[PDB]
Amino acid sequence: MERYENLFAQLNDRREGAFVPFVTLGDPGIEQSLKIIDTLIDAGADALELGVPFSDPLADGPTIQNANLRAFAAGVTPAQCFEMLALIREKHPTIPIGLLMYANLVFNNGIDAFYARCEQVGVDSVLVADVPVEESAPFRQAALRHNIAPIFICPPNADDDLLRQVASYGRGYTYLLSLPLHHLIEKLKEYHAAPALQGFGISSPEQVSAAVRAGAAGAISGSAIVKIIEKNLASPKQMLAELRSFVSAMKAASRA
Amino acid sequence: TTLLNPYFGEFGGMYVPQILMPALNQLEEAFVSAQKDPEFQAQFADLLKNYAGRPTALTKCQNITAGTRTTLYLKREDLLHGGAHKTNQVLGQALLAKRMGKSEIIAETGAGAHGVASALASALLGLKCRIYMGAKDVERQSPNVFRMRLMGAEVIPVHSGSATLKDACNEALRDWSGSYETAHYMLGTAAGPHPYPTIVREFQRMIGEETKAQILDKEGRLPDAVIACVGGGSNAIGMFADFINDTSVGLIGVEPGGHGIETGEHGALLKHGRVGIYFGMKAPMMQTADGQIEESYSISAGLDFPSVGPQHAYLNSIGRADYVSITDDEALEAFKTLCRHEGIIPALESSHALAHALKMMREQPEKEQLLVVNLSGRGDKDIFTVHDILKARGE
Ligand SMILES: *Cc1c(COP(=O)(O)O)cnc(C)c1O
Ligand SMILES: [Cl-]
Ligand SMILES: [Cl-]
Ligand SMILES: [Cl-]
Ligand SMILES: [Cl-]
Ligand SMILES: [Cl-]
Ligand SMILES: [Cl-]
Ligand SMILES: [Cl-]
Ligand SMILES: [Cs+]
Ligand SMILES: [Cs+]
Repeated sequence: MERYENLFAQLNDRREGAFVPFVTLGDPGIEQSLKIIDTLIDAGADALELGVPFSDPLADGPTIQNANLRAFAAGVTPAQCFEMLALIREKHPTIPIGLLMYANLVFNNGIDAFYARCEQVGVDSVLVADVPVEESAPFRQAALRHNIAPIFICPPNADDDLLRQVASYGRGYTYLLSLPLHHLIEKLKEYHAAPALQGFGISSPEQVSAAVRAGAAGAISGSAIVKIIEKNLASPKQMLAELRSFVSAMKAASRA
Repeated sequence: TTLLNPYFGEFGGMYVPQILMPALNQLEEAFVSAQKDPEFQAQFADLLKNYAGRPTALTKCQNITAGTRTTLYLKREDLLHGGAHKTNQVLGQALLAKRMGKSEIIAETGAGAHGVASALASALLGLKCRIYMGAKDVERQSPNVFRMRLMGAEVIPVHSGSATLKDACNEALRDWSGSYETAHYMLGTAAGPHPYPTIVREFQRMIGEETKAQILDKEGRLPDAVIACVGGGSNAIGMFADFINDTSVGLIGVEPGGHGIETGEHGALLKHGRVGIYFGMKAPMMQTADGQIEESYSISAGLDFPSVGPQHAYLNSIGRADYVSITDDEALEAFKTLCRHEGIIPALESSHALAHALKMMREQPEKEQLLVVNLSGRGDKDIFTVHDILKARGE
């Protein structure tokens, strides 16, 4: 499919940025995670980033570590996540769905078979957190054979060589983690990279507008959503209320 | 791009978030540079000799082989400062840190041995050292935690995941990804992302270099086999490296069989663990059917690592080295045997290597063979563990 390409062309026509929340699939359990995600979409998420619980998430901070722990406590498995993903795609035909994965869960039962399963359930992109571009070839190849965008992180400590490779090899969007912000954004455009989403510290509306003003296509809230989950474990009702309120505010901040 | 090959055949690599690549590239460049620098080599040699006590003895153990055609020597890394072989490479990695202008050290530890080695090297060379250790290990390893604190290291309990070594390994990398401009990550075994398997091998390889010169002097020929226990792989690769091109010399690695391969409670990953990608590398892992990383098990804390260094996986795959396992009971017997017959108390880790050598001898007592066991450490630390088993078993 071309879900990201379509999304970005539509947002551009509306002079709007993308707002993209991250959650862990299955946190705090399957039924509640499904409602959480539907709430995110109803409240105006333009795309999703979705994590699959992994034992050793070595790229993630405490909030996400704790989300994984909550999903394992609930017995959530990758197979059950893939069941969830098929259901989510079936409810929502055009929203781009991106996974955040660790390499072992992709390599475990074969790289090709992993991406084939992504294609079957209707995922659009995969970011493998612990695969640098230097090691990415077999993941990118399998991704593209199955119509999945391989997503690469452009770190604060990026250099020009890395900008060129990330521009060349990534598809869908480029994951920015903040040579000033405006230089990175400009150079990525110069090298015809996938549109940049700012993923560093996006926890309030002002950061969403800042990201768009700097020339990024949008922003990814890496952990703020999960924090709202964490905060409201004991009242799933209010959890949903607070999620809707936050996402709506954040999406509003992306509008022309 | 790297200066050196990050792979041993299909095994190894640099599977870390993009943010950490410049740290690994920096480290590799500094290592390559150091290896060509006579001044660095002279400083490392001076610490090895005058601080750690190198060369270590090569002891001929006559009582334990009496009435067989096995001649057995022990390479006595148990006599190194700190009482395990780990000291050699932490001194080299400390010197690399200083070479790179770093003034802080991060290290992971499970059993505590590497945390104590890192702390002593740091205190000597004036580096501020912080050690990540899973909460469950902290509780289990009071004596080593206290040694670390006496040497002025900060010990940071890790409460994420399973609260054990792999979790402390994750936290050390999280920290380094933010701090690498000022801090060096002092990885504790011949595993992890490149360049750490290469560095750790080269900063351990004096073990086999010495062994070779000492056996030539004493016996006038090379050993038939060198035998070493295998956690992550450092003491074994240190013994093996200088013998790799001596094709007549057997290289035998001994992994922990725990309660027995068939019980699933072990750390023998070369034959029994499926290849995965984790800890920054492609290597056999202890893991669930769906790819979650799991805990290994051994009577011996130091061998309880749920993977194995990639150069061992490679040496196995090409059949240059052979790997076996020894169970908790076997290792306990070998521990008792060496205490009583040679007056040396071996680390339970090292007792796995000795146990395999004893089986080589006992199974074929009229086979002529000249064996060296790498006695990677001393077993003072294991006397309470051994005590509790014996009393429970009614001994
Ligand atoms: C740390 C340790 C080991 C196991 O680690 P390797 O990296 O495989 O050498 C074995 N023996 C002793 C005494 C140790 O301290
Ligand atoms: Cl639920
Ligand atoms: Cl798709
Ligand atoms: Cl104590
Ligand atoms: Cl830094
Ligand atoms: Cl002589
Ligand atoms: Cl098994
Ligand atoms: Cl297997
Ligand atoms: Cs003998
Ligand atoms: Cs092992």
